[PDB]
Amino acid sequence: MKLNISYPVNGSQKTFEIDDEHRIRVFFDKRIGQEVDGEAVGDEFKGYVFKISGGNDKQGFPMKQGVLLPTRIKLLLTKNVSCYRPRRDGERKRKSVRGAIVGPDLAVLALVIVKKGEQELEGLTDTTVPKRLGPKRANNIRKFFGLSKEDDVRDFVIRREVTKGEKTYTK
Amino acid sequence: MKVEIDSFSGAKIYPGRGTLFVRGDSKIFRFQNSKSASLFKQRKNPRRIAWTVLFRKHHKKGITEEVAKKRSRKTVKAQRPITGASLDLIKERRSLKPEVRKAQREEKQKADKEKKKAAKAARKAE
RNA sequence: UGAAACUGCGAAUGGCUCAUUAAAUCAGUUAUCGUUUAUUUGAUAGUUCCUUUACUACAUGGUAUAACUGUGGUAAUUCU
RNA sequence: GAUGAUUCAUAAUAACUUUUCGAAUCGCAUGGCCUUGUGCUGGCGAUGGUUCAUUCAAAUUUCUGCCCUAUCAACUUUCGAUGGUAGGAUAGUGGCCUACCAUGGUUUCAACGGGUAACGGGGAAUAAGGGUUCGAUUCCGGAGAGGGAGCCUGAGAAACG
RNA sequence: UUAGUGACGCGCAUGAAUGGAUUAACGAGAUUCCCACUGUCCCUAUCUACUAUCUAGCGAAACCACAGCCAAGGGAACGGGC
RNA sequence: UUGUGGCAGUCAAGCGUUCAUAGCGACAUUGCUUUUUGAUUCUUCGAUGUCGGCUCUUCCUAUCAUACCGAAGCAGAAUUCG
RNA sequence: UGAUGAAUGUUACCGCAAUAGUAAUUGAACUUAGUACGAGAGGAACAGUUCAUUCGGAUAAUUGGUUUUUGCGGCUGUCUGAUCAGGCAUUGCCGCGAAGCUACCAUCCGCUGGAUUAUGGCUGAACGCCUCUAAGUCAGAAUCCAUGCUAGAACGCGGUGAUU
RNA sequence: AUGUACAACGGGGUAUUGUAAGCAGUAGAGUAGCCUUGUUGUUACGAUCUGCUGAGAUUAAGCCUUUGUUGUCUGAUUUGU
Repeated sequence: MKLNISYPVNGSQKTFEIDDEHRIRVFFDKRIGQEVDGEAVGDEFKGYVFKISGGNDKQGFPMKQGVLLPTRIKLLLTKNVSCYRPRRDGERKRKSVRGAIVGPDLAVLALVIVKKGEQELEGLTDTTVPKRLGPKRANNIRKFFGLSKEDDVRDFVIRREVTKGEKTYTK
Repeated sequence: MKVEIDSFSGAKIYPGRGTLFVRGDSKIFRFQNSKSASLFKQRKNPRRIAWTVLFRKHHKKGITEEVAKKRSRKTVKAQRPITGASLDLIKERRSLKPEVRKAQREEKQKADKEKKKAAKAARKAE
């Protein structure tokens, strides 16, 4: 199948195409949120332990947490719940979704690294990505730097420099 | 070959063993024995039948396979380079917490400038 | 200045048709001392520190989350 | 104090409440007092909030009135029909619903039932006068979104772009 | 559908107390059809009891010219005998 | 016994666009059969259980089909005679 | 129809095979082929493959039926003082129900070789030619006879063992 | 006719049915009674429910198996080339 994996410490993420039914039978008969060792599926992932966060079956239907039932169903979905974006206030809709349990019916798994092995990955571990923004709240900054109730957040601001042309500015 | 699960009792159904009933909702049921089939046709409920997998489940019998999920207690432990931060300079700014006297001197210079600006505004009004 | 997205409002107005419906609608005429009412308009909270003598930030408290970055699923949907 | 009239308005005591509301909001102006501190005060607005009233309404509702049919004369009441008591529900009255009880209610002044090629009115046509026929349709009020039932959101829908 | 039912009617040979026609109800009457039901059937299988069976005891009858393998022949034209 | 019934032949006037005989076959005629009905009265009237159906076996062939073949007015297909 | 059995020196085992009987059956579909043939319309066949019909012989792994397994449980009435456990209800009733029996209601299987008929032919006379025929001869049918299948002559037999 | 002998029992396996009795329970429609008046108050009744309990019973009479226990294993008749 395919594995969309994420190393959240770096903040990076990468896809991996996979074969070997008898390596992915480890993932078979599992739920979302459980943990799984990595060398069981690939020696490249030796010492790695992964958590599952989601998946998308063939025909496009996602999964949902602790629903049950490795097959598909239809469910009524509303606000403050995944898999449904309401286009009208109070709206609800009966959508098809796939269960939480893992099986061969998936084209994709969504994996996240909770602990690193010993060999490092070129796409996740070596590289790192930035936090594309910084705080905007005063106390958020004050605890970001752990300063005080007095330490001039206006001095501890972060500014981004853009180069529209020859002229640049720190925003 | 596949192996199957009695729709009533929950039992592995090996080939050439049991039956298969197709109901006019196009729904398929599988039986390992005329016992469970007769009960299905008598339209009983396995949750009330005491020897079926579903009953043992609903009554939590020998079901210690699953135990519990634990709770996570671990900080982020990654000062991410926010990309307007210059993570080295970000650690420098995080370590430069003391020396608020510079902020105080800047505030005093700003106070002097604000007084001068108020005076200039009053003079221009005059 | 200003796309996108969050938020607030609106989307129940209007427009179309006359199928139902014969004390039902409806007309004119009463009543709410029997009731709800966004919006408007005009008025309108000194009293909330909880053993309320250190229990507290009151120059002012905290957490997410979109948009966005990037990885993808799907044949396809104002899907995710 | 008011009303034609109240257990009205309003106020007061005792407690209750999973505890509501009583501004951690925004723009423009930036001014006065000084024991000159980022000291204390300070304007014109936008937004938001409890309650009352008002306005926009809404829901129920009194009285009088509707075409043709007796080759429809008895209808309603089992399982709500008329009423009473109490309670639930309602935003609120009320058989609106439930429990208990009584046996009532409508009718030749046409009930009930059936039919309508019937949405009702304001009004249109034609007329000496009286009248007859029509009115889906430019305004008002209703109902409906292919047929039925249901429901979230909201002040407001049994919503249908 | 040679059945049944309704109709037609120059009716071998209908017909009026030799009673005619009709008829609610009734009927161990006769008849047809439909619904349900079924081992009547497709198409048969299995179980039970008492029998049959074997044994102990008891113990008959009908019938009997003599008796008891067939084919054909001829023969009173279909014999166990020739 | 075989009129009657059934079955098969001989001949060949004609039908068959022509052409007696592919397939048919008039007038006439030779036969077979006992699954028709008759005729007869031999056997049985001191009793041979009477129609049909159900069931079951076997036989005959004058073969409906199936196997092989021949002929055609048999191009194929289908059909017909043997 | 099936089943015993005297006497053959005894007893036992393995066998032979005279005679008798005999069984397999029919069709469709794909392909051959929209080919051959035919103007066209239409429309084959042999071989091959997968299946099936009628019949037969078995079998009971599976499914189904049967239930005195009176096996487990349940139910009504009555009786044992109640309980527990049971009796009776001409198998009390109900559901499940193994084992056994069993079903084209289930599953499996159902042989090939020769000699021929009709008919078509070879050579070839009779008849100097011609002819399947007269002599000889070839191939040939769901035919017959064997192979195979079932009994095993109880007056049909063999080999072999131990024989007081 | 003294042994991988045979049987009767027992045990185990396999099957069938469907969770035994008994005990306990702050389970239980509700209803009476109590007084220490209750601040679950407790006692009694009460279909049934839950746990011990896929438990218990039956299981070869034509099922499998046995390192167990207890037994049994010389009666009669006839036969000759």
